[PDB]
Amino acid sequence: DDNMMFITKKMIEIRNLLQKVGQGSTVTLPSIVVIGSQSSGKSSV
Amino acid sequence: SLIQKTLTELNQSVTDDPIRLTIHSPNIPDLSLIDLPGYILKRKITELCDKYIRGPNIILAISAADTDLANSTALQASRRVDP
Amino acid sequence: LKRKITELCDKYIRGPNIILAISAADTDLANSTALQASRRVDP
Repeated sequence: DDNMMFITKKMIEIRNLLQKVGQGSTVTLPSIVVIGSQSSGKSSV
Repeated sequence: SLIQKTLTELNQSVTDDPIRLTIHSPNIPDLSLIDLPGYILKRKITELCDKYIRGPNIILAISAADTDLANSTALQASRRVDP
Repeated sequence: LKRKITELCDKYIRGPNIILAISAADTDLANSTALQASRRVDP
């Protein structure tokens, strides 16, 4: 299911690039953000 | 262990810039998660978390079983920015 | 709703009462709103 992981990878490198463009590169692709409470936070890490 | 001695020495050194990492393993599926400080000065930390959660990112909340679900901040701020 | 409860609670602990904070041993100390608030009104 090889074509399946890949679109993701091709997208992840691109996110990297928008991330690195420059100062005004306010623009970008989403990603996962991880939030957790302290018990929660230990749990998350 | 050497990754531990490294990123932890950046954790003690401490801009608000987020350090990047790339890790390659045959077991692991390629992903793209970012890990900000978890809720516990505090008003600052909360502030970063809101800013990051606002934008349309796919937010991953965790909750410890012991805590009431309503009580946990993780699921709660995910409700605050995503009703 | 959850902030109306915190208003009335704050109101109570701000004034000089001998505040009794409890904390379950599972939660980390720094996340327990009891002890967090106890240090908020009593440094």
